[PDB]
Amino acid sequence: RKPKTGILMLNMGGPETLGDVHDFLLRLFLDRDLMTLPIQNKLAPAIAKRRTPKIQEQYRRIGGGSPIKIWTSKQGEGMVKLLDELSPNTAPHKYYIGFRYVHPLTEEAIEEMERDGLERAIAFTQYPQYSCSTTGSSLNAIYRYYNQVGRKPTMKWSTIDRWPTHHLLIQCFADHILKELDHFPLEKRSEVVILFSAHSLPMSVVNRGDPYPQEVSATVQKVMERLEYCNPYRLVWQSKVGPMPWLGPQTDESIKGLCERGRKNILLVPIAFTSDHIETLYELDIEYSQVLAKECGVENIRRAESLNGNPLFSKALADLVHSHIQSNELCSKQLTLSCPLCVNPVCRETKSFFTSQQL
Amino acid sequence: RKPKTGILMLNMGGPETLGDVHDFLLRLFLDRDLMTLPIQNKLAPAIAKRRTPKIQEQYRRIGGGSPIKIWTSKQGEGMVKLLDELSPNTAPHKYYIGFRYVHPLTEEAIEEMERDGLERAIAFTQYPQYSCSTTGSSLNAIYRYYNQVGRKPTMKWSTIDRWPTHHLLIQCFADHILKELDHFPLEKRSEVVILFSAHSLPMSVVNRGDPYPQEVSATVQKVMERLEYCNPYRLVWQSKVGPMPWLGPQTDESIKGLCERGRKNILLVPIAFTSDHIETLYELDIEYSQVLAKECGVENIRRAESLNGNPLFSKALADLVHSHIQSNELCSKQLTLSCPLCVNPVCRETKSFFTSQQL
Ligand code: HEM
Ligand code: HEM
Ligand SMILES: C[C@H](CCC(=O)O)[C@H]1CC[C@H]2[C@@H]3[C@H](O)C[C@@H]4C[C@H](O)CC[C@]4(C)[C@H]3C[C@H](O)[C@]12C
Ligand SMILES: C[C@H](CCC(=O)O)[C@H]1CC[C@H]2[C@@H]3[C@H](O)C[C@@H]4C[C@H](O)CC[C@]4(C)[C@H]3C[C@H](O)[C@]12C
Ligand SMILES: C[C@H](CCC(=O)O)[C@H]1CC[C@H]2[C@@H]3[C@H](O)C[C@@H]4C[C@H](O)CC[C@]4(C)[C@H]3C[C@H](O)[C@]12C
Ligand SMILES: C[C@H](CCC(=O)O)[C@H]1CC[C@H]2[C@@H]3[C@H](O)C[C@@H]4C[C@H](O)CC[C@]4(C)[C@H]3C[C@H](O)[C@]12C
Ligand code: FES
Ligand code: FES
Repeated sequence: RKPKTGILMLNMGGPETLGDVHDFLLRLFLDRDLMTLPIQNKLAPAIAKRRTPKIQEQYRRIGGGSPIKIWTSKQGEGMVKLLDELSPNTAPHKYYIGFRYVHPLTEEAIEEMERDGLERAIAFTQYPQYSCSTTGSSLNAIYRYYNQVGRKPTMKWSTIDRWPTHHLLIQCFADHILKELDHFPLEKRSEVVILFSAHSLPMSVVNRGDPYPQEVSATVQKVMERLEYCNPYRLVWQSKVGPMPWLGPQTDESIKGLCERGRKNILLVPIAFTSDHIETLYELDIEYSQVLAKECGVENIRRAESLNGNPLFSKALADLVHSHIQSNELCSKQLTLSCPLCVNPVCRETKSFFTSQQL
Repeated sequence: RKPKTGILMLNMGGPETLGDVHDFLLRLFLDRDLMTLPIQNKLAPAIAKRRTPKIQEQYRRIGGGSPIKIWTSKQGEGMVKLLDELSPNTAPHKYYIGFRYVHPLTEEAIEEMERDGLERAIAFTQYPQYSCSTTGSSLNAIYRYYNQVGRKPTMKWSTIDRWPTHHLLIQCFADHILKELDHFPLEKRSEVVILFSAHSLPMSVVNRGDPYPQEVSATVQKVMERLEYCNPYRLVWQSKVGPMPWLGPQTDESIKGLCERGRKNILLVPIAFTSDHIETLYELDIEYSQVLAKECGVENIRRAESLNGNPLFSKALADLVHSHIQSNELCSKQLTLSCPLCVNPVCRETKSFFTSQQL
């Protein structure tokens, strides 16, 4: 009987096939909510065509592309089935995928949401921890959309802008870690170092007051608390790109460092991006890993699987949307506060957009 | 009857009067566990001699010195009181103050503990969040003492090396925040920005894998959690000393940035050091205060009071020692893992010292 409440699942998206790498990078380097460059409209196209090969090669190393679209759709379907039974008064619920750099683009999703004449629209970020470069950018695109077209929303908007410590999210992480620990030799289970690895941020972003580092750190603590501190751990940062300073310890140097110090069993945990993505140097480069073994004698380096399709995850997503609906919140209290050194005038416009929504 | 169980309260200490500033700084710049300098025994004395004036001036700005000794004794007394009732089997309990850079020095306390013929010693750090530069140095001192004294412990040791999320520590923080929120105008109370301010670390220490940032971030989340996210917040880092890069955002830069962006009511929270200490630029310099208020219109900048003498705090300390005793742990799981890029050979020796303890 026609969709009443829409759930816009926000994420950066990812190249479906190596053939999509170029336009993925193009939009990424063009995103001013993510980064600002001189003559950006001219430089973005250049940087894209340039790194495309290097990035296609990395995706080939992981299967030939990103499975984010499929995974997100599967979780989206599962979330809906639960919501339709959990919240009959807001049903039927329908999910929309809003990727930032690839189709379905955020704008394309909003446009479709408007045409379906939904009553309520929920901007639901798929990043548990908040960064102005990920969730912030996705939220800004929504504000940018209506402002671009030059007209007001025909729907009631609200947002779930962060959920770093949602109990079911923490349970899923704990479950996957225990599962992977089972794959290490029984005699070494106790010695396994749990290395939580999240994507790093440039120090310039960290220093302007980005919320991300603190929230990822919160997720980590909740997870270890659930696991009753069964193993030692560290929160490290990966995939750092460029010569500029990024928040460390770097994941690669940390793995090597740990091996040089006798820790031969390591469990990497994707603590800040719920879908499979590009792995680290010691996981992909046979040369680097072999040397590490010859010199330090590394025994086991495993990675916990992504929350990809765990049914308990869809339940996590449905639980979040449900609670949100019951609370009547328009956004978290944290969104009402911009970075201390924020220099993007769109940010607060986006904030007002959500806090000023009807209902 | 004689002291059965001894509780060694570890901290860096602080100059009791302006006259004690020099040797405080001398012992600090000489600390290898906190700082590694070339020909350190040569440069330390010089640095101390040169910084004394500036540091004496800072302490004068806050009353003439540090109240850490008095406060730690009072808390220690209260802790012992509660312990003799809570843990009859390990009673009588006696607390010893072990400061790193001032009397009573860590070594003096150990030496006295030995003479008291205790049946069990507990190295209890007063820093709830672990850093190799704070708790690590104090623990390494215990190992360095027995090692340099060329003798073995006559007591069975164990350590409470961290407690970033202890439920009563969190309750004390929330109580002090609510209490301070009451000092702002009722109409503006919901507009107050809670700025958790912790002492920063050099980026070189952060990148080596220091545990501190993630643990401080955990304390913050637990506190806001208890406060049910009543106000927006940010975790910033203060007193970064020197020209080298330290973890930001800086407290001074954030306060200014915030004011320039409309946030006129700010509540500073001493989230990582439980005793009064040097305040920030906008709390001391009258000139910066004026400039800021003139071109930003700051309305209220308040600092929550240090957990200094809150009885619930003494209760927190006793609750910790009690659980620690019943758990029979020798140290936390986290202490068994060194920084992935640790280059201090003593660290690993200190670890073995505690994990190898009898019982
Ligand atoms: C302002 C901070 C950030 C900047 C400047 C940034 C930049 C970039 C760039 C340039 C790429 C393209 C890859 C390349 O060309 O080498 C990329 C990819 C990516 N970024 Fe970020 N990023 C930031 C923060 C984040 C955060 C917080 C996350 C976490 C969820 C993240 C997740 C990703 C993912 C998942 C990819 C796809 C690559 C992969 O699978 O590893 N990024 N980022
Ligand atoms: C490894 C990194 C650190 C370095 C290099 C460092 C260095 C210093 C120095 C040189 C001083 C003397 C004052 C000055 O010359 O400016 C000082 C004082 C002090 N430090 Fe640190 N420190 C570090 C980490 C920390 C941490 C993590 C804490 C947190 C508990 C801390 C708490 C203090 C306190 C409470 C004082 C007394 C002065 C004040 O109130 O600011 N320091 N530190
Ligand atoms: C000058 C600008 C930084 C401006 C600023 O910080 O205020 C920096 C950041 C991005 C840099 C560009 C990107 O790194 C992409 C290219 C990298 C090449 O090695 C040089 C040209 C190249 C096009 C760089 C030119 C210049 O160093 C840029 C444009
Ligand atoms: C890694 C990439 C260059 C890739 C390449 O040359 O092949 C460079 C070029 C543009 C750079 C970004 C832009 O200079 C804009 C930002 C500048 C800040 O000082 C750091 C973050 C910041 C977001 C930079 C991160 C990183 O250094 C980037 C993304
Ligand atoms: C060279 C050494 C760093 C060595 C290293 O990183 O391997 C650095 C760190 C501490 C520095 C010293 C400290 O900053 C104290 C002094 C600061 C003055 O501005 C220069 C001399 C001065 C004495 C510095 C000399 C030199 O730059 C030092 C000694
Ligand atoms: C803060 C102080 C300068 C104070 C002043 O000029 O008033 C400077 C001079 C010596 C510096 C220290 C020395 O350079 C030795 C270390 C160098 C590392 O890169 C950072 C930590 C490190 C321990 C430095 C901390 C801080 O930058 C110090 C202590
Ligand atoms: S960059 Fe964080 S609020 Fe604008
Ligand atoms: S410096 Fe952290 S364990 Fe040695």
